[PDB]
Amino acid sequence: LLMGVTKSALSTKSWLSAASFQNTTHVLTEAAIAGKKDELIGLKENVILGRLIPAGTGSDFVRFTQVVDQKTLKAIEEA
Amino acid sequence: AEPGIDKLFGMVDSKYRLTVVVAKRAQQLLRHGFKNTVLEPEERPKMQTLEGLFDDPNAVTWAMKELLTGRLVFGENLVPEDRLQKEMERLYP
Amino acid sequence: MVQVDGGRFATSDLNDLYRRLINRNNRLKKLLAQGAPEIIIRNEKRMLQEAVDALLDNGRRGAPVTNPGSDRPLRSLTDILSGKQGRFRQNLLGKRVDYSGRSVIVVGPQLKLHQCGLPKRMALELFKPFLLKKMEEKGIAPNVKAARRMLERQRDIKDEVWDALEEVIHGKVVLLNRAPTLHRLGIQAFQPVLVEGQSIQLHPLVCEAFNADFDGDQMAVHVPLSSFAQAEARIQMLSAHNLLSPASGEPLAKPSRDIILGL
Amino acid sequence: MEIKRFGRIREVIPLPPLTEIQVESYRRALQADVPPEKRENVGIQAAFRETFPIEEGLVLDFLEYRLGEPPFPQDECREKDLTYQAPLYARLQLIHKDTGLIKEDEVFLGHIPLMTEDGSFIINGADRVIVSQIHRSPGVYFTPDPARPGRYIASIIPLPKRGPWIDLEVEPNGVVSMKVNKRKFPLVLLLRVLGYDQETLARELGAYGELVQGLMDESVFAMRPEEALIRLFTLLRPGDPPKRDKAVAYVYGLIADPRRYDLGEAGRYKAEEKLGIRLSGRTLARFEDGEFKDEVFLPTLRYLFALTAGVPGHEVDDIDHLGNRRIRTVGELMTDQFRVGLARLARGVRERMLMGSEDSLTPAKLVNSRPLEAAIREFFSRSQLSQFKDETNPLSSLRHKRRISALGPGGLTRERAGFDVRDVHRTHYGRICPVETPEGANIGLITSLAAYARVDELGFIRTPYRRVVGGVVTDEVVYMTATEEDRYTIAQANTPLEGNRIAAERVVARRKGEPVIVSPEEVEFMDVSPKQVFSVNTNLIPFLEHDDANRALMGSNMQTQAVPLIRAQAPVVMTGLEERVVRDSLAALYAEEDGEVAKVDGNRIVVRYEDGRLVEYPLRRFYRSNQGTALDQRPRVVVGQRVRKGDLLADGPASENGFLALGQNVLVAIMPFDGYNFEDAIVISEELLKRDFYTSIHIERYEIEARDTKLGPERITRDIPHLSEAALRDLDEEGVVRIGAEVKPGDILVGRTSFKDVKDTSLRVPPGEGGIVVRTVRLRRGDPGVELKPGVREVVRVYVAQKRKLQVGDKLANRHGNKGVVAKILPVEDMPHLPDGTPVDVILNPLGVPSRMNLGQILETHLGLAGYFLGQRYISPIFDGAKEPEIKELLAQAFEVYFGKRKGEGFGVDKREVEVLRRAEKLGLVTPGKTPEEQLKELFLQGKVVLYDGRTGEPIEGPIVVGQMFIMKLYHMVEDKMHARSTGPYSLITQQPLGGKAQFGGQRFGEMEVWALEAYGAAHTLQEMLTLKSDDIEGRNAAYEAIIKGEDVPEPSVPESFRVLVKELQALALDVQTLDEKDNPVDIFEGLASK
Amino acid sequence: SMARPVSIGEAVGIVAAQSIGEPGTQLTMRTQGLPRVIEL
Amino acid sequence: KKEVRKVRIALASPEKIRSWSYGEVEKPETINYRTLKPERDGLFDERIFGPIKDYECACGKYKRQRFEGKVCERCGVEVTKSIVRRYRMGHIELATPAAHIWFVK
Amino acid sequence: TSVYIEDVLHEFSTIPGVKEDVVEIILNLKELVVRFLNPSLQTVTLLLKAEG
Amino acid sequence: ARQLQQELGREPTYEEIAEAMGPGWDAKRVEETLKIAQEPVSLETPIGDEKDSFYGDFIPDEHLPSPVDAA
Amino acid sequence: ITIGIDDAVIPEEKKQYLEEADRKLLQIEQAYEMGFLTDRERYDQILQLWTETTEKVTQAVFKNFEENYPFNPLYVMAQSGARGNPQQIRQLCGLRGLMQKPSGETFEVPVRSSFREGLTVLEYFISSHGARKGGADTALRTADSGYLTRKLVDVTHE
DNA sequence: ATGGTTGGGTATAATGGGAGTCGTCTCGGATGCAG
DNA sequence: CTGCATCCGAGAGCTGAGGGAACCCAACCAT
Ligand SMILES: [Mg+2]
Ligand SMILES: [Zn+2]
Repeated sequence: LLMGVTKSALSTKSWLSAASFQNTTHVLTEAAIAGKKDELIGLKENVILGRLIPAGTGSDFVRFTQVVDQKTLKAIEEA
Repeated sequence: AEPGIDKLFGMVDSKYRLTVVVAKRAQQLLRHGFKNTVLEPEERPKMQTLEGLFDDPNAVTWAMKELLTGRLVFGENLVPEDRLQKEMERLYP
Repeated sequence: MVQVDGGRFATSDLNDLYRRLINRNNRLKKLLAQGAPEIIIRNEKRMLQEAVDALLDNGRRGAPVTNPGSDRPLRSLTDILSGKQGRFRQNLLGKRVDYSGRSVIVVGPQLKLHQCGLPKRMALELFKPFLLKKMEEKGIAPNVKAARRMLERQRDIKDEVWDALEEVIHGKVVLLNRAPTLHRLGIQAFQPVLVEGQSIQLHPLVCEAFNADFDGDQMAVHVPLSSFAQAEARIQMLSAHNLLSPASGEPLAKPSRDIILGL
Repeated sequence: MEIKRFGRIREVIPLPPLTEIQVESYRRALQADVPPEKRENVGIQAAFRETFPIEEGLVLDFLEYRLGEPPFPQDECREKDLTYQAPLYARLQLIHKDTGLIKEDEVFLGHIPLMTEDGSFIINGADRVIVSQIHRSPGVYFTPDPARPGRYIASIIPLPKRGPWIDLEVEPNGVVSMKVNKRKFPLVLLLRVLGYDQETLARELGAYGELVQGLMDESVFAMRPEEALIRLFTLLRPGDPPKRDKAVAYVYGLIADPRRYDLGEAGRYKAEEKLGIRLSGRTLARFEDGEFKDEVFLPTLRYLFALTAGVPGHEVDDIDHLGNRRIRTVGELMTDQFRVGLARLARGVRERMLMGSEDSLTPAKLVNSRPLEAAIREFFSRSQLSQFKDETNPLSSLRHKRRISALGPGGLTRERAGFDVRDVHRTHYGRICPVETPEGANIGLITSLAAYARVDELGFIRTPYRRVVGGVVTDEVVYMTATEEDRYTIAQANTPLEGNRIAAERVVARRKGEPVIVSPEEVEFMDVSPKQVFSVNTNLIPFLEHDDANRALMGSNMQTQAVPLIRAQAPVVMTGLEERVVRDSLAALYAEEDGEVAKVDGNRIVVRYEDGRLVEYPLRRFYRSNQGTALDQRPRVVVGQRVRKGDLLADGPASENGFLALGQNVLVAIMPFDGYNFEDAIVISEELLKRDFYTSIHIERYEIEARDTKLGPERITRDIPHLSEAALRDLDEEGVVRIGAEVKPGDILVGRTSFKDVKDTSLRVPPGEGGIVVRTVRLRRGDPGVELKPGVREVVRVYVAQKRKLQVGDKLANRHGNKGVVAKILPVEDMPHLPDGTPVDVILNPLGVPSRMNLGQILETHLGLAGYFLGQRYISPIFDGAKEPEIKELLAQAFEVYFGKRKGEGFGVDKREVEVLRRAEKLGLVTPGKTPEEQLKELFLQGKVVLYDGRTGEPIEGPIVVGQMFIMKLYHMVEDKMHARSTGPYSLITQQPLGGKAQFGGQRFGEMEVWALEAYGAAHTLQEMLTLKSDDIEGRNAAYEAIIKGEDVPEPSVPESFRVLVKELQALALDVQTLDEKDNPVDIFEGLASK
Repeated sequence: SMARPVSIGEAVGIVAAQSIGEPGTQLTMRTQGLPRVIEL
Repeated sequence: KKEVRKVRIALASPEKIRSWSYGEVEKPETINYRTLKPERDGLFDERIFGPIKDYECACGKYKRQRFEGKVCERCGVEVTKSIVRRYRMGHIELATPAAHIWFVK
Repeated sequence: TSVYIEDVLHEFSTIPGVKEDVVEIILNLKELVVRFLNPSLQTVTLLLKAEG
Repeated sequence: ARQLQQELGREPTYEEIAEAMGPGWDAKRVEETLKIAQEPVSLETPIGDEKDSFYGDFIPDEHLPSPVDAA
Repeated sequence: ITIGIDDAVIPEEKKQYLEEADRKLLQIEQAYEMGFLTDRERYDQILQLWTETTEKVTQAVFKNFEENYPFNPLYVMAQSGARGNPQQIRQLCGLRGLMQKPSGETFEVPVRSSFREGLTVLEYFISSHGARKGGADTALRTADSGYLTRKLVDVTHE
């Protein structure tokens, strides 16, 4: 199928972004009827929730990196 | 531009990983009052005021300098966090 | 329902909608308890339904409910939720922030590419807690409260406080932003150099990126607080680190206007 | 300094009074000075004669009205925040048809605001202006069908809120249909109602083809008129019981009732002219002897059929034509609001007549005047067309008074405007200035009246033309509308004349706006002057013909923002209109009659007229305008001086010897300078600051209130606890700063204590403000004429003055649209200087010229150089003024002076000048083989001089354009904009920082910015900004504590705005629940909302 | 912006949308112009 | 404190609404015109929504902390942080059912 | 460098019996050229008293 | 008040209304009575030409402690 | 670097180019009075001739600048790319050219004056149409582009 | 002990209201027509 | 039972700064 940008955006899985976009009453009533769960995949939902967006330094690929010097690493190795 | 930014960007596969490493190293330096630094006393970042040269209070510059020096090891799943912090406190109170 | 500074009262339309609903509900209960004929009960139920509709979505079926003496429709909960002025677009995707300022921009030809000229008063107001802590380190004030009272009045500020401020901002960067922000380059990080006067000094080579001129344009200044924010600003948002356009890959910070003429 | 003037066009008539559009309209609406027996039927008189008699029985009849004198003068109203108004009394008589007794009583109806001499109003102590509104004229129009070609739609339009629009259209089927109140139905029913037989319609519309065949319907025609009324009622109002009298009343009110439908004088005139028929009243039909009589429907149908059938002599209407658009001025809007209020008063009268005891009743008890006063207050306080008057300078007020707006109540909407409503129509020529208009979202919707235009009694803009007879231009001037203008060929004003005979074989002319070339015989009318094409603001730009329209627009708009200066000068190059502009603004003072001056003072002028009467004029001194600028009048006369009629007595703001003086004449050089004039920036010399150039006076008002509180009344007093004497030095014993004390941010102006046993609640100077306290005003309860709000005992106001000099960050502008911010102030020794040692004052970047195409500034600079060396000023009217040869001759004389001066002292040509002459010889600017003096003269005649660099002493490698330029400081000053905040007040609901400098607010980080933060990948910066800096209360408290304690800020939490969102979504009966990874509920409210 | 392979974690959707939208204001004039882009 | 990972939205039953509410609003009164204090059973009553002042009941019997969870016998107001006035809801019991317009229009 | 005038409280006032306001008086006085005949002299106060 | 205004031809003062009411009425009680007859205003009253500024957007919180006070 | 009025050199060829046009005009009128051309063809021919004249004037202006005054400020600004485009230079020196009515159709008479010579009232008034139309176009375009940018950001944000 | 508050009563006859809007475009259901 | 084909109603249209209409009558509860 092919749909314009507005209709493609309004058909997303996340009810938070769709509700904050346009046609708020329709999105909200459909989501409430369906009992939809928002998994917080995109950026707007995380911004609305005041969380760390899954991009840049907030990406799971990089945000768990640790840093340590050689002296402490050697001490842990002896331990 | 920050000195040696090109090398720092080439030292990592992703720039956000470099940013995370720099921020975490800066936090570690700030928490212990710059007593855990790996820089020699003549590589120390200086700042010039009327009274004289003192230590640079900005920890991010310290982190960039140490990352440039290459004496820091960084990666994923190196050491448990609790043990890491305890050992950090052991070497540098 | 709050008392304004002038002693008058200010209230939300939701209170009036709830009052109408409560009045109709109470009248319906009284009429039901009296065994009224079915025409009155039907009218009462219709009015209660209309009141509930007005509370939930005023101005959807029929003429919107208005306050007497005015033509302004009352704003229901949905009106609060939706629209350009609604909760989502006005308070969730965008907020007003602390540690920020705004001023007119002036050409900064003597600045380096990574530097911006910041007025002394703006820097003193923006970095006030850092300045208080650093003055505590020195002997300027015995405690933070004394530092705050001293910095409170303009004529109570001395010379060494300016040096303390200069030491505070050493190595740190601020974010400059010009509205409208059409691309990511509309926000950029700069090292502040303290200047006199009331105008922010901007490097000539970033004017094309900001789409800024000097016929009255104003720009806003923000201060990243934590170590993570400062690292992000210095490594990923430094002006000298953003030289090529993200859209085409061609240089975006380049000589323009007088520079080409001279060369 | 001598003034020399160019130009050949002679103006037969002078400019009309520039504020007449307001004054004449209001005077005609009020008719205050016309005796009641001779009052016409316009204005509020017409409203009175229309609403009355209030027929019920009893009949209340209007006899006459009068207006009393204002209770307080204008200045007293200004100080006490009162409205300058006059009481209105109407004398009425109540008669009883059954009895006969007449009770006559003059009833007070309320107050009507009075317009001052300059054309403004004083509403609640504030100066306000009513802006005229342009809208669609009432009448009958015919437009092409957009959907289907070859068919046309007829429209009948009344005045706004005076009836429904009625549409007529021939349906594809072939029958005609009328749409009213969005209800399509066949028109043949209404035609049958009005009493039309088949024979009449067939004879009247038969010739036009098959339309008349499709119009007849025997089912409808067979029905009698009354039955047709019932059928029409059931079609228009389905369900409503079809009573005979009720249907009569409904149909009468729809199209025949004078109190609901009213085609104005404009609509009547337009209908009569378009349809070639005669109206009896202002309605479409008449109800006489239980029968409807037609007035407009049959002519309209005839015109529609003729137009659809292609009969010659019938044309469609252009809805943007200025003959179909009209102007509602202040008087008409006020009269309409008065009519609404009078209708409400009529309702109240009728109700009281019904309910009141008929035995003991008088006109006074029946009439309640509250609705009329309420309507007038609403119109004069909340109407979008009533605007806070702009008085930055006299030109600002003059411009504002001539503004025409398409927006407002009943007007257009800014978001739904296309292109037809914003373009300059051909008929705008001489009626609306095509240049002056706002640049933002209001472009094309707000405009200005042309200089020579006059709005007639019907609302159509008229422009003047000279009558030409037999190729001879006469002195007769005819004011014509656009419709009349379309029928003639009008010659251009710049056509050559010898005596008064057109001395040109080919004449440029306009035919219905189309340019054409015609012989002198065919010309019927001639333009009066080029000045009539543009507005007053555009007429103040010299060399306007050398400027692109966009930059002329910018200059015209930006001349309004000029700030008055304490040393203002008139421009070196003027257009010759500054004296009329100053005179018509009522800013300066002129002698009423021939006389002699007796006393001169800084606040008073006493003149002895030849009548022997002494007349004293007080002078307004250091009075705060609405925009904070200081407007004062300074005497320009000496004791014993003889003054003729119209001679200047005192200079107004931004005026010098009766000439408009908005800025200063400064020496400018057009050259780049070290990047300090990069991208429109401007470099100025410190010599401007040394001699107090561009120094302005500004006044700020600070207001405080002492009211009643439950814990005790507020009180202004000197004794406030826990403040040292150093902050109470300047306060007097009454708690108010003494006059003349200097105040800085944080200083106390008015002391106040509130029951907390009391606490400090004084008013202090906000950050970034201050100056010298110049005035204090105290208004207490009980004072005559004082009307405070209930509960407030008294009010204290403080007026504080500032002397603002030019500084970096201030805005400067010329009259040609070149605007710039001061970027650098250099010492005098660093400025480029002439070989005689005179330094320049301003350096302008040449890169602003080639792409903006405003060449008028270059010609102004050349003429300014000539005037600087010749010591004179020049008048150069627009489109007929200084040309290149005249300026070259003037520059030749200026060079002769400039060089003979040097040569007399015994000096030759400098070596640096020789090098520059060699370089220019290589550049091809001078001819090789001439003496150095000849080359220098050639360069000077090209407007260029040898210039030296102040830092090195070496000359600039090429000759540089240098001359005098007129530059004005703009109201956008950086002092009023600079603002910063760390922490402050927060909003009630969202708990987010407030906005605005006054509230000590923070800057808004909008969606565009957040998107940029996301595009950089700066997740942590965004998270800090969205919680720790806006609405995470615990987060921001902990962040401030950690920063002041030296640690790093903690991790953020859920913002309060999301909690508000959850609470508001649950209130709509929607269960929003936050869950963790294991699908278990997570309580984000910390157990504060769980029972 | 760096003439090198893109880093993992870059929010390319926002960058793409901004990049497309930027020229449209003022750069694109007005079947043809901005209406064509909107229709597409 | 577990991290928030998903947000669910669903219809609310009358039982859910009654469990949300701390009490039924029976009167249309907002505040008293003399004392500027909330009226009993009104739209601002402190017994339903919480105290205006932190750790202080309406009648002043308790004005100190440590009384968390205690409801004053005279006034019926719990002693807790005043911020609970921005979280706690009330409810109105309709005599007859009414349709939610969102699902109708 | 300094001016004091009788019965005037600030620069933005007028003097009875005087055509010019105080601002213009300052502007005129700023054009005064004074020669000190003594090298050691550092400051002087000139006094003016006049009646119309 | 309206009857007094109609007969006298201008807005009456509080003392005249109090005198016209009779015994037990002074100007002070009349001011208080007019004071207590006031009705709250809407927080969403449009300010300025554009439909974006409301009255309630200019109302600060004076109850909750500021970050400086908490620290 | 400086800007004077004499720096906007008007080429001599322009005069000839105008006279030639005034020649063809007459021919065209003859071809319309004898039935060989209709209104539409004559209108198109006038537009074509004036367009070609404008292009030729542009070429002559720039050839003159390059051959006689290689260091002219306007020429240097245009050639270096610092500021200005050839159309603006042509309007400055040669002639403005054809103008559009508010209905969108061209006028029959062109603007034969440059900005250096000074315009008459009639040419200024006709050019006001294009100026106003461009301003209103900008005013609507900025809002429409903002709306498009918001929609694109919202559809691609994930 | 005191004012301010709360509910109840008034008897010729009195019997379907009243305000009103117009220069926008685009998208998706809804209804009625030919095949 | 398809397919067209209007026909009507619903919902949007840049940011930011700044915008200012009765009287009486008698019982009853809080404090
Ligand atoms: Mg700008
Ligand atoms: Zn209690």
